[PDB]
Amino acid sequence: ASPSSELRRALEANEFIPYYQPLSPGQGGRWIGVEVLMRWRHPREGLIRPDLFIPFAERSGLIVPMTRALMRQVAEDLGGHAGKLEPGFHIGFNISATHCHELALVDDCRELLAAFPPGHITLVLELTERELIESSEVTDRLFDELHALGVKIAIDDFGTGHSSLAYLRKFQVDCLKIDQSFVARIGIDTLSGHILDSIVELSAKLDLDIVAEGVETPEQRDYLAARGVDYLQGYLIGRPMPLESLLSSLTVQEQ
Repeated sequence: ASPSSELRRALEANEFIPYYQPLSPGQGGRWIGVEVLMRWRHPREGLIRPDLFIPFAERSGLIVPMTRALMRQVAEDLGGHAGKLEPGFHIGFNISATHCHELALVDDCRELLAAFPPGHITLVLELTERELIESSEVTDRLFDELHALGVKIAIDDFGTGHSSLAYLRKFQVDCLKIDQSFVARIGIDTLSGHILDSIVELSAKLDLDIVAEGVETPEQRDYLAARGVDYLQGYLIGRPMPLESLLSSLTVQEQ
């Protein structure tokens, strides 16, 4: 048995499915976007979450075709339902380091955007700080071309001092993620609060949007809103859901 060939078989069989996790405004109201998460609907094992297979897919060299198929599925799922998405609706993907080392990502982005009316959605790609520090002329050109399409870049796993500020400024990143681990310690740990404030401070300095992850309680939501955090996701807003469930909820909010 070859794990690599099994991943290829699964991709051919359309077993990698988009799940959609809603994003809510910090101050509440109708969803302003979704973050797309790749699940494996395995016929024997059931539904497998991406942390259990994406790292291996990256090692195998298959992550880019998998992400491409995901982006194509999203276009087919949502391109016909623009009337249920308020103009400017965010669609987010986690992009692998290898995908950032190639210019094909620009074509992949252009294609997804063409499935919606012009300007109707905002595509958001989520990267790590490593992709900015370990950058080349290819990176410069990629981000430039993505930005000209109207694509936004969100960064996780970043430092908040002057060193990190230089990278974020050079590449004109658009958003910062607050990791769930910080959100979970709201009201429990003073240091975590100080870290969270440092992230908010860096965002203010560079005029970045902030997305907070793992928002599970009204306390957490209110704490984050008080600091002007733009977007929230987590159990309080909703778990990642299949298309059928997303369309049902969007129909309701369209009210």
